[PDB]
Amino acid sequence: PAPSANPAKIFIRRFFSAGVAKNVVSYSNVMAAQRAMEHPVAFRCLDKLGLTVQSVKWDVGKDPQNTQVGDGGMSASQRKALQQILQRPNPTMSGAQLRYSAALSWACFGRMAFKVSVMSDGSVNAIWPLGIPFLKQKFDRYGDVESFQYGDEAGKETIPSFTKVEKNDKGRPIKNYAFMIVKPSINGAMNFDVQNTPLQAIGVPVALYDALMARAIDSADGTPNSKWLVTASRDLDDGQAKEVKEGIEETKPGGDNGGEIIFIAGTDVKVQEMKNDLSDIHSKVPLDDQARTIAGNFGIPIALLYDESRKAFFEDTIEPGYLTPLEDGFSMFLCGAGYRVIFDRDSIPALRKSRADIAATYDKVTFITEEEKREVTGWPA
Amino acid sequence: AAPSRLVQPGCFICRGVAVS
Amino acid sequence: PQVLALEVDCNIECASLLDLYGQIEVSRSTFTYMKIADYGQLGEYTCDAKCDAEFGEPGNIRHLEGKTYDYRGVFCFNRKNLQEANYDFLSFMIGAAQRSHRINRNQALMIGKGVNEPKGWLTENCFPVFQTLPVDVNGTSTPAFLAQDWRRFVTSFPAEYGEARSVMHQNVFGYLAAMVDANGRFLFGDGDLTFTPDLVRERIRISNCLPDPTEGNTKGGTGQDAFAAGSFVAAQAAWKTAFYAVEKRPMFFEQYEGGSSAWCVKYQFGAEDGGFVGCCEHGRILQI
Repeated sequence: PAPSANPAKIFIRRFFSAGVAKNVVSYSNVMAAQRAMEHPVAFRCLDKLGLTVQSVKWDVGKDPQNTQVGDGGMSASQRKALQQILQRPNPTMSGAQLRYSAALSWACFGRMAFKVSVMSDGSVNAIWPLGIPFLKQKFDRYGDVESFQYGDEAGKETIPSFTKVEKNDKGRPIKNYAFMIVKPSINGAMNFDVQNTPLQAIGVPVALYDALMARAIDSADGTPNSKWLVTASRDLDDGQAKEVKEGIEETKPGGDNGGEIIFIAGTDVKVQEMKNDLSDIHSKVPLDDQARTIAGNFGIPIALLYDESRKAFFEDTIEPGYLTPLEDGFSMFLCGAGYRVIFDRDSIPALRKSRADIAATYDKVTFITEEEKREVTGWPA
Repeated sequence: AAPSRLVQPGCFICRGVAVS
Repeated sequence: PQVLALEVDCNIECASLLDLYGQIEVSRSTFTYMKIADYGQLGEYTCDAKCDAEFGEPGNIRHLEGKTYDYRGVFCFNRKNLQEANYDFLSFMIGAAQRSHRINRNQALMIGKGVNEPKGWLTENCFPVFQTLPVDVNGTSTPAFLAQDWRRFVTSFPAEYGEARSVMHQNVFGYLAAMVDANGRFLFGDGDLTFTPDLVRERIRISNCLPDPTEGNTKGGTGQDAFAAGSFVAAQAAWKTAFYAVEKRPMFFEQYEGGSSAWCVKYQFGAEDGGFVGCCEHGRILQI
C-alpha cells in the first residue's frame, strides 16, 4: 500500500531545499508567454488550441477497463454532484471557459492547476482555475509537494496537496486541495524539472519575425514614393525653371494640360524614372519559413492557416496532447476507480463522418458479437 | 589555516588551601 | 567543459534558540498585557477583644505593551546572465535571504540593542549574573572554571520556578567533558574514550553562536591562556516564561516594478517579528 517511499528523494538532499515555496515557472517563461499573446502568429495558434478543446463536451461515466468490481463511485451522489460541477463550475463560469483556460495554460507553461472545495462527504462544491505564473508550491521531505502558495503577502492560503489532506474512510478528501498537473520531461524530476513547452524552442523565429516585420513597417514610411527625378543644368534662369516644372507637373489626372506631351525647346532636360520596387519589404521568403516553424512547433498542419488535414490536427495533436492529459489528470484525483471523466468523441463535428463510415463497415462483419461491435466505436452498453 | 594550539585544562583541584 | 552538478557551499548555521522561548502570535503591530507587581500584605495578626481591623496595603497591577519590528532587504540582477545561465539565481537568492533572515532574527533576539531591534536578554542585563572564583597556580591568581562550579550553578536554580534548561557552547561542553582529576582520570565518562550523555535528559540544549568563552577553543588556561575574566559562560532559565517571541507575518518577496530600469530587475523581501523579556527573575547567567 502507499509506498510513501519514492525514489524522488534524490533531489531534496542538496539539489533542492525543503520548505522554500519555490515558484513553478521561471519569470523568463512568464514574460515569454505574455509577449507571445500579442504576436500575430503565436496568438493565432494559441487561441486555436484553446478554442478547439473548448468545443468538447464533458460527462462522467463508467470506465471501459472496469476490472474494479468494488466500484469507486463511492456514493453515486458524489458522482451526480461531480457531473453538475463539470457542466457548471463556480458561479460566473462555465465548463467551456474552464476547458479553455486549462488547455491554454497547458500550452504556454505545460502545467494545469485547479482548486476544489468538497463540502464534507466527497461531494465536490466548486472548481477554480489557478494562475500558473504566480503559483508557488512547497515540497515535502521525501519526494513530493505538500502545499501550494497562492499570493505574495496578503493571500497566503497554504492549500494542501491531494496527497496530504483529510480523507474520508473511503479515500476521498473532505477539505480543499489542488492538482498541479505536470508535463514530464528528460531526467525524470517529476516536479523538480524544467517545463516542457513549445515556447522553449520558438524563441529565435519569433525574434526574427518581429525584426523583419519591424523593418517592413519602417521602410513603408521613410522611402520616397515619388518617381521621375528630373534634373536641369545651371543655365536655366530660375523663373523659367519654375514654368518647366509647372509644365511637367501640370500633367496629373485632372490638370490643365493633362495627358499631353511635354515639349522643351532648347536646354535639354534629363529625366530618369526611379523603380521603387517596395514589393519585398517584409522578406516574403524568410517570413513564411518562420511562420511555418512557430505553427509546426505548436503541432499545426500548415494547411489550416484540406479536410484530411483537419482530421489530422484533431486526432494527432489535439486529442493525445490536450485531451488525454487533461482527462487522466482529472480521472486520477477527482473520483474513485470504476468511474472517470469522459468526453464524447462524436461531439467533434469533423470526425462525425469518420465515425459514420467506421460504424457502417463494422456493421457488415459477422464473426463478431454485438457488444464488441459497439465498444470498438464508443457505445458502452 | 595556521596551526592553532589545543590548550586543555590541567590538573585543577583547589581554590582554598595554598601549598606551603 | 564537463560542468558537474556539484554545488559545494560549506557554510553553517547556529543551533536555534527559538523552540525554547515562549512563542506567541499577534496580528496587529502593537500588543498589550497586564502584570502583577506584588500582591501586597492584607491583614495582620491582630489582638483579641478589639472591635476594629486594619486596611493593610493593596497590591499593584501594571499594564505593559510592546511593538513588533520589521526586517527588510532588496536585491537585483541583470536579466542577461539570468537568461543565459545554467542555474537559478532567483531560488539561490531566495534561499540566501531566508538564511540571512533566520540568522539575523536569532542574533537579534539574543543580543538585540534597544531601538528597532528586540532587546536581547544578553544586553538586558537583568538576568542575575553569578561570577565564578579564580584559582591559584604557582602563586598566580589566574581565573578558571570547574565542573564543581558548573554543578553548583546548575543546582542553585530555585526549585519552585520549575524545570529550567541550560544553554552553552560545544566548546564549553568539550572543556567540561575533558576534565581530569588529580591523578589522571576523567571526571565524566571514566575509560570510554568519549563522554556523550543524553543532552535532552540532562536538560542542556547546545548552540554555537554564544560568546564562547574559550576563544577558538584555545583558552584552557594555565599561563597566558586564562579565560580573560568577564566572559559569558552559560545561561540557565525557565525559557517558557522568561523570554517571549511574537510573530506577525512570515517572509514575503515582491518584484519592484518601477526602479527596474529594464537592465537590473529587482526584488524586495520583508518580514515582521519581535521579542521581549517578561519576568527576568527566572533566569541566571554563569560567568567567569
